[PDB]
Amino acid sequence: TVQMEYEKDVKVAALDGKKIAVIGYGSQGHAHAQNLRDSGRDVIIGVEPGKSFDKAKEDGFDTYTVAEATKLADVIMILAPDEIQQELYEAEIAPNLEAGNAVGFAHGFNIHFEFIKVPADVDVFMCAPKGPGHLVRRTYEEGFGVPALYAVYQDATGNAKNIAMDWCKGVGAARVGLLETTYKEETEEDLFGEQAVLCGGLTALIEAGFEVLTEAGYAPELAYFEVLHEMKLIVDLIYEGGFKKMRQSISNTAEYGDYVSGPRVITEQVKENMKAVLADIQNGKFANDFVNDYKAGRPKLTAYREQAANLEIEKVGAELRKAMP
Amino acid sequence: VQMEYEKDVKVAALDGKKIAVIGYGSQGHAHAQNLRDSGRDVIIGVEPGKSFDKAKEDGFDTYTVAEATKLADVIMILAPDEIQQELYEAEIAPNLEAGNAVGFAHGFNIHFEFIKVPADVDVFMCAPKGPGHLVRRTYEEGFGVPALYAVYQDATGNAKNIAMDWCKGVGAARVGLLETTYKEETEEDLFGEQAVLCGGLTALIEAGFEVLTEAGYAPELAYFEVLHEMKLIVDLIYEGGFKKMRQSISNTAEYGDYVSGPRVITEQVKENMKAVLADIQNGKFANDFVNDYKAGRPKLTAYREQAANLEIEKVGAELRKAMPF
Repeated sequence: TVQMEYEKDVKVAALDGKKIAVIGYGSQGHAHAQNLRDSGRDVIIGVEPGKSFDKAKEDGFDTYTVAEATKLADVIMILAPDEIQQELYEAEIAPNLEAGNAVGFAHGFNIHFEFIKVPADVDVFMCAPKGPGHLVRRTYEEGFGVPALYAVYQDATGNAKNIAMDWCKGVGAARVGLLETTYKEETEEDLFGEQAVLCGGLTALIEAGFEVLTEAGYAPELAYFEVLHEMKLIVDLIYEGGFKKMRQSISNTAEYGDYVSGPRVITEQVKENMKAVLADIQNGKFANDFVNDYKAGRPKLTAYREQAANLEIEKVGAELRKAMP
Repeated sequence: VQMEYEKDVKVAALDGKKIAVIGYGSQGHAHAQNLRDSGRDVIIGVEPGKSFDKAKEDGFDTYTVAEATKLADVIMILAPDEIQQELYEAEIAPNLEAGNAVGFAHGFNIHFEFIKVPADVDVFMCAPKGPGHLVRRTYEEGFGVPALYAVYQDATGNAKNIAMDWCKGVGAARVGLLETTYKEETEEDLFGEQAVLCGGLTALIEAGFEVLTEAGYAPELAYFEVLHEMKLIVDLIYEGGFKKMRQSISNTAEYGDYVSGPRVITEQVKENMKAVLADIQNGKFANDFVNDYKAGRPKLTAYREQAANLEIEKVGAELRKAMPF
């Protein structure tokens, strides 16, 4: 069991008096740093020279290099892409850590799969808002926020959980709901969800439907609406009220078709396919494949991206979206 | 096929026409209210009284289905697919006159020939791609929902102009119209909802949820990873296709999408979809749906009760209760 937690469950204001460095100033970094400052926390930014550096000083943040920001900080939150974190950590963060420091991530990939090992006299925590940077910043400004997972990988000080929860509170997530997890569970469920369902499964399902229709001789423009455009309405309904609300709102013909045909398409064998996807997440195979592709100059990602640029549903879709305000 | 707009509606074919909307659910109310706002002469045909009264309250001349038809030049049937044949035979057909026009928002009954309209009467379709609530709402905002239009039989020579002018009257021509046939609209619409939008999607999500919970992961967290976070992804696809979605997610998620999507949705799944399409084309699904209705909805009953006991539905309801927005 696990109960959702809120501001009243943040027992200790553990970020009190802490010097906070956010590493990276992309959308994610910006949202965290800005939210914490508005909450009333001492935030500085650690990023390599460039546009983000300049914008960081434009926004009024004491901006330093990654190495120096880590030197100054009690709490260091690393918000950079997974594939560059190991290099960045080893070269700029690790030599500038001190005992009793705390290092945070928003996703557990590098820590869980042990591409990064933080010294054992240093806390490692996680606050993982379930939203993109701009939504994390915006909802905070509007007065609430985006819900989040929190976790602790290693607790050297005894303060790590309180730091994680206070970070969550500081970025607005505690205003709407928190769920405690582990680094292992967050990492494996997050990878599995996006691969089997949210991104991989979904786009593949859409593409397969589009192919069946267009290959059967139906017009691609019309197929676009029937497998893609109208999905927003459906998912918005599920988001708000689950399968129940969605199926109430659609016609009984559609509802009946849902019940009857859903299981013909997504079968036991498909569920087995998902189990194989989960297995390669648990055993480290996917993680190694991704890092290896990155190290090799992204050749698989390159081929995937150029292929996806040439999909008929993507060309037709671009034209149709152009033709609609 | 090219997208068409208000400028492509040559003739205001609904000019001087007495219009009856049959049915006053969300669909009926949306069409009727939009057309009245567009200045059309609209009456309502519906049984007493829990729809009849709401119609009268809204200020419509409201009659029985039989009497509304008798008065009307154009009759739009906006009742559940499964009850249209009975309603048409008993109340509508006896009150048609040559040169009348009968419309539908979905081609189910006409295409599968559960209903046969006399050869001196036009049969047209305007099929907005959204629920009634949405069709009315967007209209009030000075916007609209895109629509398909089609003609099944054209006795007067005016059927296409009638269909397009209906589309225009309900606000659809403000955003975009696509011409189709009754056959392609019916078959593509049934296939999309069954294989992808509703059936495929809910089954995909449920399978993901099962895999996670059966592997020992917490269901609260599984809810977010296969359902809650899907809205963000689909909003991105709605706005900019697979391309925009995959630009916006992490490179880790994007790579996982490309690699695991095809592992889950395979050639065999595509074959499963082809079987779904076939049972739509050959009329087997249509007969199954109507036969379930005639038998007192026993399959729908069992399906609905099973769906109410889904763990993802119970957990999701409790989680959505714990979250405001």
